[PDB]
Amino acid sequence: MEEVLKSLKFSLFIVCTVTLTLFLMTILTVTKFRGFCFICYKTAQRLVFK
Repeated sequence: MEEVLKSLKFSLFIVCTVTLTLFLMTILTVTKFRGFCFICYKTAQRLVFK
C-alpha cells in the first residue's frame, strides 16, 4: 500500500486517461448483463442447494 500511495503522484495523470476506460468497460458489461441476469440466479440456485 505504501508504494501505491506514492505512485498516485504520477498515476494521477493516468486517471484522466482511465476515465474513458470506465465508459468502455461499461458498454461491454451492458451486453453481458443480458445473459448474466439469468446466470446470476440460475447459478445461485444450485449454489444455495435448497
